[PDB]
Amino acid sequence: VKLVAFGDQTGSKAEEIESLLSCGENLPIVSPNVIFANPIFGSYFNDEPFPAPYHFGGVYINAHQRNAMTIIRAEGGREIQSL
Amino acid sequence: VNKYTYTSSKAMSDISDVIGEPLAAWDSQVGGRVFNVIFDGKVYTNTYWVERWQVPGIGSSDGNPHNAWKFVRAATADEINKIGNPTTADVKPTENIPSPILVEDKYTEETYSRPDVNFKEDGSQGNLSYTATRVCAPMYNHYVGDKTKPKLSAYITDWCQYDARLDGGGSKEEERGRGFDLATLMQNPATYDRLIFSFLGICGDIGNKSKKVQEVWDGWNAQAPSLGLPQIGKGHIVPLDPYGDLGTARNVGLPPESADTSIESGTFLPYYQQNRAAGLLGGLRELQKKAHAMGHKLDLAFSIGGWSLSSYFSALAENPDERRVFVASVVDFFVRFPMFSCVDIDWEYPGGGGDEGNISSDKDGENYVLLIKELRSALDSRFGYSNRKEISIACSGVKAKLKKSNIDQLVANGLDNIYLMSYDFFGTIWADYIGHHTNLYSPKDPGEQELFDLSAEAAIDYLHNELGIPMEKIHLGYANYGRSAVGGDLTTRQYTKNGPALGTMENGAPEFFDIVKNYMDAEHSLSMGKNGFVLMTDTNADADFLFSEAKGHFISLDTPRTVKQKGEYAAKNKLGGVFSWSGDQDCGLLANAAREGLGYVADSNQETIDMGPLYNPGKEIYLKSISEIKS
Amino acid sequence: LGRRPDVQLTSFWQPLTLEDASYKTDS
Repeated sequence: VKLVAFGDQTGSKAEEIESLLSCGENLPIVSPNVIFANPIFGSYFNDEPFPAPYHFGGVYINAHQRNAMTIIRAEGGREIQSL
Repeated sequence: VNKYTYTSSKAMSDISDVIGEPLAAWDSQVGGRVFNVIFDGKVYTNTYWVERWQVPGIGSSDGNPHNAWKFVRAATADEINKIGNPTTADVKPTENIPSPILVEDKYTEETYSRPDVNFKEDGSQGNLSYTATRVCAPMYNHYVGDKTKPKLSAYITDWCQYDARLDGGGSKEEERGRGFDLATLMQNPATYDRLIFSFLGICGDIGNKSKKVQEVWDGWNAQAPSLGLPQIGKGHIVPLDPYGDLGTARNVGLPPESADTSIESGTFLPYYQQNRAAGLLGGLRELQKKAHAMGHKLDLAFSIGGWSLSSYFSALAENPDERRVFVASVVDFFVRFPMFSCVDIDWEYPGGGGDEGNISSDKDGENYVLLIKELRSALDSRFGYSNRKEISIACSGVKAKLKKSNIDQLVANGLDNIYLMSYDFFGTIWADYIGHHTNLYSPKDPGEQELFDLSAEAAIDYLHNELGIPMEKIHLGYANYGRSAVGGDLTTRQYTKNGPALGTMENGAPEFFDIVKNYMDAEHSLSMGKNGFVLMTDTNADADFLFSEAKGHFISLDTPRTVKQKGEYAAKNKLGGVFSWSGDQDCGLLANAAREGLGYVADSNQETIDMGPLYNPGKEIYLKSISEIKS
Repeated sequence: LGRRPDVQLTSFWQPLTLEDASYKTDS
């Protein structure tokens, strides 16, 4: 779960994963000229960003499931979302 | 903002689009979650926030202060078995106390013990209490920006100043006086949108207090040459007590540092400016500083004239140049204290009324209109529009004299706002019968609503319909003290004239906070009459009151529920604005309620204290109108 | 070990007046 421990076993730079997670400011985008049906989006309670990553870009890395793994606040250093 | 969630479940096979909710009997439901609770075999949903006294039974097309606790009767007898169907109940005050309410005062207990005061909860041994406001708790929740709603304001006065119980005292009413530190509101500012310090005055005023006018005029005229400044005649405005206003530290939220309280009328004058302003007024500026540190700037204001200082209004009438000098002193004050959002005037009698010292003629109203226009003109002549000020006056609701006020021309001459005194309709010491001194709403049989049953709505309708005035230009509020009357009979409204009546400091004018101390409670999450004092409410006028049999003593008063009623009405109207007179002596619960009445919404899940349970009605009764009784 | 922190991020630099009524002494 520790990002650095992970990267070390990975033999690879954490930034690569952060980008895999798209957790940077490079947030997903979508054209104005399309409206997706069932638009349970934009409600004062639709707090999720749209498009969602577990809905776009890297979905396979998750079970097409809301709780997509991401960076999380540092504790003992910066941290990974979940197992 | 506040936020809450709930959830419901079903079998994997069944998906309702509606929020399914467990079927159950009604019993003291509350909150925001869905309820379809059942009662008397009927099934009931309050499609609005739920409160422990609200009852679905009545609720079938009622059950909330505004609309139906709607229902269906889908329940079968075996549902009425599987669930034991309710058919009656009564919510009680709980045993615990969910929140502290106030703290005792050593010195107020000593006061009650004083052999002259001899105060007792029942008032038997002592009709007055002189209770220190310090007894009070902060009592202010917190709320969203809510920019669209009408503005909120409060009145403020010099009686904030002193209670020599802080100084030992012990022998005289002012030694047992009242006063509070604005630190209270400062703790959580922006509690209102505007404020109005009490009516000050001018040189030449005529009433009893005029010796103060003399004194301050003397100090001024003595100082002026030494300052190298022109002397002043009558009509020049007075600060009344700069020592209080500035020569202060206690009660004014600022350290005693630099509090040169020694300075006074004969000496303050250099300091008579916001930059130099110590004490109260300076603190107010600092309050606005904190406020803006957040944002949403208060309309800082005050006015001049009023109940006890209006006397010179007629005298100054038709003295155009002195009126000029007066408004010159006005604009001079503006220059001295450009902090102010605005200030206004408190003329009270176009036709004579109130205290007789307010000498008056008929022409008074016309002359008043004229000078008012001239004031507007002067105002415009001084101010830059980017910083313009816009003026208001109160109104008396005197069905005729309000007409005599010629609001039409005032509007045509840029007087922007009106504040209706909505209180003390019951001239309890002299009035023929007991009544609600502050009823907005018309009771049945309006046949006698001329010096009685004075539903403000009538004047309201005059201005809107019979005068076309936009609600914007008119404002309404409430006050934080009731009336008290001896020997009243609830059936006849007849009562003991002249007989002394309850007040802490002012007989016949019971003081809200001390009523909370003595007669009413809420510690048990309810509107709770206490110590044997009757909590009560009339259906005729949506009236709310209190009683005590041992002295046939009555109290007419606003309540959390009742100010709710008011604010809700005003909101439904979309009035120009809302305020409270005598804001100096409410903990702030009535203000939180006022936010609710304005529909002004809280900004967090947390609270300073609850407010819902404060809206259960009192002992229901129907009181006949004065006309009804006499007929 | 070359222990590293994150970026000197912008957060949001806020254009707002300067006073202790704006700046804070905390005290």
